[PDB]
Amino acid sequence: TCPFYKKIPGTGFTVDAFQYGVVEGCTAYFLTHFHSDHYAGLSKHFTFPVYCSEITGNLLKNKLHVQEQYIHPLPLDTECIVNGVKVVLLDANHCPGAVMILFYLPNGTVILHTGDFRADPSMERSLLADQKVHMLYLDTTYCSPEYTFPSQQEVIRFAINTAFEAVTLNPHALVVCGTYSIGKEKVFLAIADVLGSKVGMSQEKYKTLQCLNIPEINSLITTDMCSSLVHLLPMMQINFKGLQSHLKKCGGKYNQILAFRPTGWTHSNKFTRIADVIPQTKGNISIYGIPYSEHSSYLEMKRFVQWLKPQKIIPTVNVGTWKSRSTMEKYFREWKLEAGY
Ligand code: NI
Repeated sequence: TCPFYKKIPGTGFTVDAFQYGVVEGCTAYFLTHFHSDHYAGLSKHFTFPVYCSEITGNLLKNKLHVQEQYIHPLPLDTECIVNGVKVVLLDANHCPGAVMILFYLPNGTVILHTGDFRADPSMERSLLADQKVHMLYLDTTYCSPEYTFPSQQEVIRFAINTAFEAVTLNPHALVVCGTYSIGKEKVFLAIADVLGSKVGMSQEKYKTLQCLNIPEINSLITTDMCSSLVHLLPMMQINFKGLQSHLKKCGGKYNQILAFRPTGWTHSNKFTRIADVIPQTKGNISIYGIPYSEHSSYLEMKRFVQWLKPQKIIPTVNVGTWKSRSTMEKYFREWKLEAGY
């Protein structure tokens, strides 16, 4: 059965609630983004209205075969009426297609559901500027001060310079980048662009990227592995064994691999600056772990919430333990006393 923090009071609506069967009195199911924990349950057999972005709609149709009659895409930054209630979708700065949802309740209450998001000062100049929010349903993935990481721009700078240096020293090196879902596409796109190559991948991954409305995509990716010196592989294969095995298949074109594993936060963030990061190396294979986050740092989260000044906060991540829930409630009270709302 569907938990409370996925229901929107005073509406027939749920958010990211497809794994519970038929939800009593749900007339429209919202999906914030195409990540498996959130879409869990959708398929070609689903027969209720799904509301989402255009990009999420492309993935539902082509990857999950959801029938077209039940896909309701909405434009961003635009007031829309759904089942007699005003809603707006806003960019979440998460993965492609990810939204936040503003609901304007018939009784005068305003609710923001962040989905998964990476808070940014640019959100203080969206349609959120205009008015009050009474309840915030918040992506609390990294709600603790130990969670620090650099900007996406610094991480990409590090990856481009690392790849360009290595391939200029050795023109016979191959670059490999891990993936297991959408998001983080800038890692492999920026590397390929500096190297003057398309990105090679499987047919299944090429299909997924074709759903994402990335400009000039046909100029950036390919299924012809032989033509490309930046390859994508599933994340589970980014290890000394998997990469040895991959190099065998390239037909003596390459004598070295340099690989990247994007992660979220890891404990080596607690000591080592992005500049100072070093790889793990065995023979002619080197693997860099790089902390490319699509969720708010503690400081970014705190900034956003202090600016918005919500009356109540409902966390949507780390809700399963008493210690987690208690820790989060203490931070929300400090933020409120410090800023005076
Ligand atoms: Ni996500």
